[PDB]
This record gives sequence, C-alpha cells and structure tokens, in this order.
Amino acid sequence: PMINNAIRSFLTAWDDIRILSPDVSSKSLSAYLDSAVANGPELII
Amino acid sequence: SSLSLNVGSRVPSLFDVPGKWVAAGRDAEKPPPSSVEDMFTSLNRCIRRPTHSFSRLLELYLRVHVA
Repeated sequence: PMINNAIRSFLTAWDDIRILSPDVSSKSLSAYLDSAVANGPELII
Repeated sequence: SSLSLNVGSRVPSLFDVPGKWVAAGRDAEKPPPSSVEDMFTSLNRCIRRPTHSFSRLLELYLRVHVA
C-alpha cells in the first residue's frame, strides 16, 4: 500500500529520466560517422 | 501529483486569506436579484435531484453498529 507508492515513484523516476534521451540505433552510428567523412582532404588530384 | 492522491484540493494557504477577507466583506452587502434567484433555483434543483445516496463518510459510518 504505502510501500507500493515508493515502488511506483521509483519506477516512474527512472523511466522519465530514461525517456529524456535521444534515440539510439544504428542510424546514430552512421550519422556520427558522417561527421568524419566531410572533413577529408583531397589528395588524389 | 507526485505523491498521487489528490488534484486541486483545498489546502489552507495564505492566498486563501485575501479570498477569505474580501468575501467576508460582500457577505454583508445586499445581493442582487440575479444572485438570489440563482441561489433560489439551486435549492429546488438540490431538493428534487435523484441523488439518493449519503456522503461517502456516512455511507462508511453505517457499517459500524454500536450497542
């Protein structure tokens, strides 16, 4: 009853902090890797 | 909302006190006939309404049988 309120408060404490996050997927891996592509010197001219 | 038991409940803060004082000035003022009839019509609506239940304390008091 009262101890379940501490359960409900805690599981909604971490869930709100967890959903306050950017989306993590393999798209973020390619989007981070796109930043390392554009700063490339042209050597083969 | 975090402790999650009530919403908008009346708790006696000090901002009720200008609401308590100013409403204690218009109580002695003569009400208009628009206010009396609105008070009057709310009586007949309160009497004739089909709410045939008590308050949720007296409905809980009547479980207790004393002798």
